[PDB]
Amino acid sequence: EEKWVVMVTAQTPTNIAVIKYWGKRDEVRILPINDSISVTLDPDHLCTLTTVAVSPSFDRDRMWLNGKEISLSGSRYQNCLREIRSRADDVEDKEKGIKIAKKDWEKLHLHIASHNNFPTAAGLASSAAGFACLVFALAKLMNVNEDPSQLSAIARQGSGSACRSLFGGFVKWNMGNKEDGSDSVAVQLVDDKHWDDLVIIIAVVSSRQKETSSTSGMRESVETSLLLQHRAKEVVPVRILQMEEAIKNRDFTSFTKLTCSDSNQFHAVCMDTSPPIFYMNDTSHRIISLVEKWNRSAGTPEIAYTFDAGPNAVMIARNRKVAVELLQGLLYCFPPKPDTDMKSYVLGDTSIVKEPQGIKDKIGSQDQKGEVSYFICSRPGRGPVVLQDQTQALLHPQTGLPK
Amino acid sequence: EEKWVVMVTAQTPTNIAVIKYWGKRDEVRILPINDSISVTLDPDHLCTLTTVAVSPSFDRDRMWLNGKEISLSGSRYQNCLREIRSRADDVEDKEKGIKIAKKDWEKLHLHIASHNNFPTAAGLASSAAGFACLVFALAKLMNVNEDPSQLSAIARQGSGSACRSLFGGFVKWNMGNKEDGSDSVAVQLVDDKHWDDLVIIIAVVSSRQKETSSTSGMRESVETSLLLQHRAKEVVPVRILQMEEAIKNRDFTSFTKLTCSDSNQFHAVCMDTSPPIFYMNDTSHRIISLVEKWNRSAGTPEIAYTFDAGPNAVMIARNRKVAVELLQGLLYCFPPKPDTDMKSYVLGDTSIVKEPQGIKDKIGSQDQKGEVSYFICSRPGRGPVVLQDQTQALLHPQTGLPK
Ligand SMILES: C[C@@](O)(CCOP(=O)(O)OP(=O)(O)O)CC(=O)O
Ligand SMILES: C[C@@](O)(CCOP(=O)(O)OP(=O)(O)O)CC(=O)O
Repeated sequence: EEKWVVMVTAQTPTNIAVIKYWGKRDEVRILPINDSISVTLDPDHLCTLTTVAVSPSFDRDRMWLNGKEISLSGSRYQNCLREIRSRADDVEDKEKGIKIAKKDWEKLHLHIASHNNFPTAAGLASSAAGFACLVFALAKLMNVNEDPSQLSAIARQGSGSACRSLFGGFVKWNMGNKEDGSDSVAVQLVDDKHWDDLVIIIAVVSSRQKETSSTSGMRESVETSLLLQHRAKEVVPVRILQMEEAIKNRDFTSFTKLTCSDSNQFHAVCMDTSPPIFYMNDTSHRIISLVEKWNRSAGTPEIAYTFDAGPNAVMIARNRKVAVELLQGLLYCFPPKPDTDMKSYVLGDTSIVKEPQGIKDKIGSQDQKGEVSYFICSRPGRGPVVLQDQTQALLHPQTGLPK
Repeated sequence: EEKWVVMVTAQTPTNIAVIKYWGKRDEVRILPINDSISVTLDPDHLCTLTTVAVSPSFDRDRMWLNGKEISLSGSRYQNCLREIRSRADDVEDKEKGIKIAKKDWEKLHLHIASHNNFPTAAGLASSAAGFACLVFALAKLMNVNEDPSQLSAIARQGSGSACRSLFGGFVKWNMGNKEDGSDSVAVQLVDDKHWDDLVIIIAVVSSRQKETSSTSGMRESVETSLLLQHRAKEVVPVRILQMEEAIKNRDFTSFTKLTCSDSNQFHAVCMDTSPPIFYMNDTSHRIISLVEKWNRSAGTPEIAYTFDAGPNAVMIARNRKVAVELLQGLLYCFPPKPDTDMKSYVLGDTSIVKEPQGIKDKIGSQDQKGEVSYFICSRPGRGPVVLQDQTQALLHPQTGLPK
């Protein structure tokens, strides 16, 4: 048998919902009970990088995540692979003498290696950027003839939030109304330049509490929370329309009202679940109080917050001057562990990190030390991209096994 | 002018809602948006003791709470005084030569002194037992001809939860539907003997966070929480009927499902408020996790929890053997501050306090020290009573001023 190896490497950003996805109506096709809207983040310290490879000499589909092999046996990987394979087409690399016929893909096995630049015990959705990257890279590999919105639908079957990482900027996942899920897809609302002033600051919060997974948790809520249905039918459709308008016109005050309140309502549904799900901790509450105080002592709002399925705070600053104030604010309230290199305790961006009483005004009181593990600054970012520089591939170009 | 002094002293227990009151439809008459149901606790370490006095020589209405004079100027005191005075009748103490004509009450001023046996910075509703006691004692003083249910309605105007402390046992506050509030009253569901097996354990949790008041908080929720209306119209009416049946038939499993879930849903509405209200802290969550684990590792439920407008946990044990296990459980997970007299760290009851691996089974892991300030054990209790023993009066029988 032949031993050529075709591979593709892609880099895919993560995203952060400002109007939240919580609860499915279909556990197999992954269709949600409401729309959601998110912001794609800049790749640095947040993206997932993935290399996919096909060879007639691979005996098995196999996958590696951050160095360790893992199972593709599960339904989420099995459904993406199946859907993308079924759309594979003729490929031909003439320089290398390789012709793959459409039918060949029914038997060619795949090797996938993937790397998450978010620290793994830090707590950010690895799944979102990850299934989006897999789908996007495989779609290049197999010459699938489909736009990002249709590819959205495949990524969605690996993880619901993954479908929103196929575009940059601000992205809407439409819940769709067809049974087959074909219209449950993401679409870009605006690109990453429309609102380039926003700066994002993630507080990765210390906690050893292991968090109920988003998939199980939201299933539990659909099954036991008597408030979720009312959220889904009567609250979120309206919030979707207001958030669209707020993004269109960069109304940061409307954007702040919506983001904070939809995050809080999502955590309210989690508390109304039986047994209750507690994703925020006392540090989380302390960050919200800081943000709400800071905004009251500045009249018009300067900072929004949102929280996913954990205590990590995501803060969104109206612009860079706010970001610089806030970052000194946050360092006062969340001083580090003793002997801590500030190069390690505040990742991202560079210019803002390199940069005071009038701030003590807006925050008030200092906290105990080390409630925060570290901060990450970022920005709205573009969508996924292919990497042509093979130095960045994670599979060996000849063995098809992890470097 | 004359200088006789007529006084009455009464002792009134506090109560604990298992189906929660949260939100008014009338801020003046204090009418709620849903029914509520509570359990009256045994008086020890929980009651409020009040002495009321009238004399022609008092120039002013005045009141003392735990030693300190306070203002009666506010609407809550002004509305109770006004309502009870308007129902005053002819009084006559023949031994002392005192005749009070109905009309005299329009001019006689009152002295009130009151004492809360809950520590004041501990965090229990002083208001509930307090306005109930005031109304109950004044109703005796002024010879009002009204049953506890009608007196309920007056206490309600001092504090909504106060109306439920006019009966022992399990008590329902009916939301009523008349504009004048006359049918918004409490009624006893069963007395304190019907379910005498229940043991109650209150964890008074350490926290310096000052809590948003119940009155302001629930106003904020009515104004900003989009889930509250659905709770009030569609969740609670059904829970009221199930909780009635569960109390009637001492179904502790149904009672546990309802109590935990209605407490959690109340805190969910608080989180859905803008700005959010956080009454539970990380200690609170740790107690819920202990209770949920303990119940799973015992099959049928043995312990219910509920939380009011603060982090204090109220636990309700199916019976005394459970209570004794749990209390050793709680001491393992919440060890005291160093050098702490266990006579001070666990109040109440006596027999159960005086009373182990097989329990390590049900709780798991130990916590840091001093997360709990102290525990209080109690039981379902009777309603308010008059004290005839003048040694217990808080006003001096001749000056009408605080001892
Ligand atoms: C709380 C959220 O982050 C939900 C994340 O859900 P997942 O995308 O992880 O769930 P599955 O579809 O089961 O894979 C809010 C959001 O991203 O919208
Ligand atoms: C959370 C609760 O304890 C509400 C207490 O409310 P208050 O009775 O204190 O409020 P006001 O009527 O304004 O005086 C739940 C309950 O007791 O039902």
